[PDB]
Amino acid sequence: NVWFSHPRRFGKGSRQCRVCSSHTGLVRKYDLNICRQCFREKANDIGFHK
Amino acid sequence: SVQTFGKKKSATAVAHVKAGKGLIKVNGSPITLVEPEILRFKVYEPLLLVGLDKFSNIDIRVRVTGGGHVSQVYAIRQAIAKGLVAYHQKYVDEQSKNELKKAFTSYDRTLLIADSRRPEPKKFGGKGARSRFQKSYR
Amino acid sequence: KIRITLTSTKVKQLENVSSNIVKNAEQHNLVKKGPVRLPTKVLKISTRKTPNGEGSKTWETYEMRIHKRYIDLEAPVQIVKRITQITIEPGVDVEV
Amino acid sequence: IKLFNKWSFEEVEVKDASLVDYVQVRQPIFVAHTAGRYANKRFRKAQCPIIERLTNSLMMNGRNNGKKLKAVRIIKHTLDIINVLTDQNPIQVVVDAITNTGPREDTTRVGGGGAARRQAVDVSPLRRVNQAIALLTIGAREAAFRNIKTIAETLAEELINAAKGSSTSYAIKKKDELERVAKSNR
Amino acid sequence: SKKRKLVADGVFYAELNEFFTRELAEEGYSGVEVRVTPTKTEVIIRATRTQDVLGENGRRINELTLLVQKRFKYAPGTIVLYAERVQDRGLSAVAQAESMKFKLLNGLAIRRAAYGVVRYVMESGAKGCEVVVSGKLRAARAKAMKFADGFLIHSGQPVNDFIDTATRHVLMRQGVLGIKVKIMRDPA
Amino acid sequence: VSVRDVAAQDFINAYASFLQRQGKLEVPGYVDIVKTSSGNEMPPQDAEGWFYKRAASVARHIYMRKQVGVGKLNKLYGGAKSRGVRPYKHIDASGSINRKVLQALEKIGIVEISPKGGRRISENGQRDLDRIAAQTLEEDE
Amino acid sequence: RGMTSKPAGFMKKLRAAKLAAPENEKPAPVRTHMRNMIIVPEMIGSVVGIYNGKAFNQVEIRPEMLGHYLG
RNA sequence: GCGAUAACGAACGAGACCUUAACCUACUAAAUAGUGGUGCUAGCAUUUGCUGGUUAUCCACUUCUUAGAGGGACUAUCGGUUUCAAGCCGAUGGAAGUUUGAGGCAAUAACAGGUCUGUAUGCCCUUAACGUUCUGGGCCGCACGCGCGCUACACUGACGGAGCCAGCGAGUCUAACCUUGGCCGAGAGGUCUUGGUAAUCUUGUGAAACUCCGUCGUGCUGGGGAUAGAGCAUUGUAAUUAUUGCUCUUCAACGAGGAAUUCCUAGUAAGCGCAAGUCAUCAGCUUGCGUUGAUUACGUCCCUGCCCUUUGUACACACC
Repeated sequence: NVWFSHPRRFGKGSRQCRVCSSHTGLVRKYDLNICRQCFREKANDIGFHK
Repeated sequence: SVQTFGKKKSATAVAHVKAGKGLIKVNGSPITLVEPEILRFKVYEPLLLVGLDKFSNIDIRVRVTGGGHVSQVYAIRQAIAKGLVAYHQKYVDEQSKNELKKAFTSYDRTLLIADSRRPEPKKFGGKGARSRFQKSYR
Repeated sequence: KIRITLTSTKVKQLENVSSNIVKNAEQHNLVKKGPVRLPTKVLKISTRKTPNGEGSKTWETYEMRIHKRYIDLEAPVQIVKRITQITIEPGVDVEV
Repeated sequence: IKLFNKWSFEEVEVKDASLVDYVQVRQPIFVAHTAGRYANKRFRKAQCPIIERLTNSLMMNGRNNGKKLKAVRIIKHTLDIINVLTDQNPIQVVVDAITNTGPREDTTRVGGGGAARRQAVDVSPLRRVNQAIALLTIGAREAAFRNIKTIAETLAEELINAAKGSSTSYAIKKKDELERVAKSNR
Repeated sequence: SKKRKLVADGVFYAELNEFFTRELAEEGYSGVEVRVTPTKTEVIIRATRTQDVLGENGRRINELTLLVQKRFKYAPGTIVLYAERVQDRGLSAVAQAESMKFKLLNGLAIRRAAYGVVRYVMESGAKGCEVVVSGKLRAARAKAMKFADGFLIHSGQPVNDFIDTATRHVLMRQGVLGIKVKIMRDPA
Repeated sequence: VSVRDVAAQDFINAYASFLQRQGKLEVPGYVDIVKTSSGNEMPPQDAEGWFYKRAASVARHIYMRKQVGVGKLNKLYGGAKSRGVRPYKHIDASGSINRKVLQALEKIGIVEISPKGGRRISENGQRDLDRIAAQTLEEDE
Repeated sequence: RGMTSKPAGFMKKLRAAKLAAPENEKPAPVRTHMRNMIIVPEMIGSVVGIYNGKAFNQVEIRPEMLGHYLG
């Protein structure tokens, strides 16, 4: 998958989540979060960000 | 000097009212030049309303930012009116409140009080905007 | 102008540190242009509470109310050094 | 009062007596009447009743896209046309037409399934204004669409046929329709 | 402040929490306060027993502060660490929720869990103590058992009441089972 | 008077008449390859053939705003989301018009270059504006 | 298109062409699903085998075509 | 909420606390604008003077915005109705009325409601492989049906030129946003230089609706736009499959839509632009914003959902 730091071309190794493997529209500001899903969960944990 | 405020639909009408001269300066250009279109009789409106005519009488210098040709012509107007009641003569100027209330008379969305209107969108659930739905007797 | 800026979480820690700079740093040898308020360095947004999935009918408004004060110190003489005495209230992020 | 700093109501004769009491030319409800222009064409006539309610029904029906910004040019620029054509006050001619297009007694509908129960209700002044202007504009917007005619010429021609009385007019004809069914099913 | 990288310091707080959930478990975990000075976090960890956190001549407090800076997924900083005591046991909901779940795991039933702990909290002080035990009540099917002492049933008004909140889990042969505990102290 | 007293459109037309008299401003021949290849008939005010009417507009904007940039007299300053933006990358149709116009006006002494980037408007410039503004104002009254 | 300053000719197929051309023209279609290459004069003759999706549809590469990509 | 009453007091909800918009004000004031102390640049004019745009440092004066804080609206005050109750109805005062507008709050429980693809996790399983890696092709297929958005059938206007105007939000910490100056050149497009901004600058008055005036004159057109073919980039490896877009050229369906059906309750739909979110890179979507802004309730008969009392029951695995 993506987490190997040498893809073939520049743009292959895209973005992935840390928590899940999931891919489908992540966040630039926080490289974690499934897609949208842990954005509101980890807001309810502590703090917020835009 | 005597100054005052007066906004509608977002505006900052910084209307100075002063004795001597009677040129209407809007920012850094005269009245006819800033507003060349059709609605610019409104900025000349509360001037002649008080009884006597202007140009001979009182000097007006406004600054204004914020507001379209629909908004600005009321913002400047409202500030000239709100600064009229706060002005000084010899009898003085407080009861011109009632005659600026009698400007747009008997359905009082006047020139003493503001057009408290900020045109934002259209609503969900029935038919809606401002002035409530469904009446035979309207 | 020697630009000091303060920013913290809420009001309670902010009042003490702001007033202390007027008391401690300022005296006679310092003239400040003074202790101002300013708008908050806030970031608000309305989004949905459930993050996508079941329920479009759910909402949650958010903010990050991070209350800034500027409080600028004008005269750059001897007394601009004595700010090192106040180190109280962590949670206040001092930035110079 | 003075409408576009020339024409007033002091040079205007009023027809219907109960509309004097209720609708006042001060501001509630403003008895100055004029509409019928789009683009640049000086046709003939003018006329459309109560300027406060030309912000109302006349706006949305049109026929025009755009709201009040359109409407204020429709109102303003037609004033000069009737002034040199019939040589009248643009308000006076359609103070005749407003009572002809406004019913005295109307009918409500209530829908009990697929049954239209038209029963009589009384009107009197206030509703007669806006429902009449609704009758003018619905006939005008459809007559601009369905045959080659702009909203300028449609609104203009209509109201002398409405004022005097003709079956060419939409608004006096639908006033008749709604009024006579009330006095029948009463 | 921090306009720029919030995903620098923000993720470091989470890494620190994952340390003391595992490490400071038996010593009696409650929470850590991490006030940030530039390149120095506070890391005032709060244990019920601080005698073990220090250890024999302060060996374990030296161990913890070294390992939380570097082992796997940690930033250095050159930070400090302080071992502070939790005052009482009953008033803290995070400390009580931990001990309730240990009893459930061990082999004590849900009624001899809930009724025993609410009495202890009302004895030390508090205002109300709600102990809602969800999941499989002594092995069964899912649902809740509430039961509370005092004024603490569904918050008990918003205002100012100072409610300590907690959630804790159990792994057991049966299934994963949780608990939600609220303990109200005094209006503040 | 000043350029404010006279109207917007008709000043640009009036000034354009005197602009054609001065033989520093030539047509490099761009807009005769657009308006004819269209269908568009534009009568003599609207017409613009072309460097005369466009120079009168551009020079009026250095009275009305005055601060620097050939680029900030090309497109107003930023917003060329209408019609086509061009800032860093190689300049297009709009580019080769306005770099030429302020170059040609400089060979008169209408515009000068001020040291914080680009253009201002100088002595013979505002003479050639507001003196013509007076003549038009006398025809308006 | 990439013409000025480095045209996008993928270096693996230059190694293919220098091998297969000076021997004998290979009458079997060599599969070459690489789309992103500039076509060069040492590819003339030999049947290159770009995929489409469900099928293939035989190349005869002519000396007139050179300038484009495989497109 | 007020009367009546074998009850009297109280708790969890809800009306308030909190957050945001409407407005006033003393005191301390940051960034911005204007004006003066020295202005600076320039015109028009014989001169006096009058007119325009720009902008720093220190101080003064005038202003605008926010936040610490102090208030304001309570059916308070007045008239009519009602048992001279509670309430309604309208009016006065004001920037603002009957919890002011919009968020935030979701009781007790049920639907064995949905999520084992977020993580956590009982147990079942599979393990030279329902593991892992390489690359291509698929997810864009198709011969029809259904649901939701976008755009048009127009003078409701189109086309050309000129002109006036808003608000919410973004922008490296060592790959930013962007002003400038010249050079390739049919487009999508950055190496380099200079200047501002950490948000004072910049995206944004090259911001539409709209307005002025002229032309077309109701014809598949000057309507509408799918589709195809024809000229390129010192980088984003690179856009046949599968990118948007710019000029010439191609100029369809369509000329207001049956049975039937949905949404739109007073600045929060229509109509109209503008900005954010994911993002190396593909919006008509999602999310947020301002500008211009109204037709219509007499009345609950019928329809659908929900609440209370009374009422019939053989109904009870949840009342299929």
